[PDB]
Amino acid sequence: TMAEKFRDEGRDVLLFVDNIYRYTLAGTEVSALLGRMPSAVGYQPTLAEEMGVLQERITSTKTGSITSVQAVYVPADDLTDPSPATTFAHLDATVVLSRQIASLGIYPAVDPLDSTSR
Amino acid sequence: EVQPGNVTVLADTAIRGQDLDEARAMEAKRKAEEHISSSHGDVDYAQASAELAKAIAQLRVIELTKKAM
Repeated sequence: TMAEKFRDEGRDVLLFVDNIYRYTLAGTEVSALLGRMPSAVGYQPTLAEEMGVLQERITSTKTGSITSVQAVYVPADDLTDPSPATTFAHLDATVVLSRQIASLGIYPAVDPLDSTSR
Repeated sequence: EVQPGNVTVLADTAIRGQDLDEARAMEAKRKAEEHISSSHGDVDYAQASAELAKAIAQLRVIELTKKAM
């Protein structure tokens, strides 16, 4: 909301989100108590909508632009888990870090066979 | 060669002479000018090598176990 206020004033803004995975994990925690049947790996049934209705308002527009960087945790290093998997579709540049490279001391541990940009 | 006690005959395995050794040498040149490589005769190795090549193919093991390398 703060970034959108700065955007609508006509400015251009930087928005950094320190771990967006915790926004859906906090939904998984609450989901079962809200009386909703579990889905694929225990995730809330509304995972893709909870994620889209956020990721959709963080965009540039004709009046002003938001540039963003989002850290996206990957549980158990599993890139096919539903939560990382449903996020790749919402980003233009995806930089995929990996443990099998960091444990060589090679930093930044970016995997060039998995990073990509529009 | 004959000696006081010993005698030894140093045979050789094929007919020798400037007539034949030269044909051998000319063939040895031709095969280097025109790159003629003969196959070895080892059928055992030729089988084992092929079974090993097929078994080791598209194995993708090092992607699967997270061995750094």
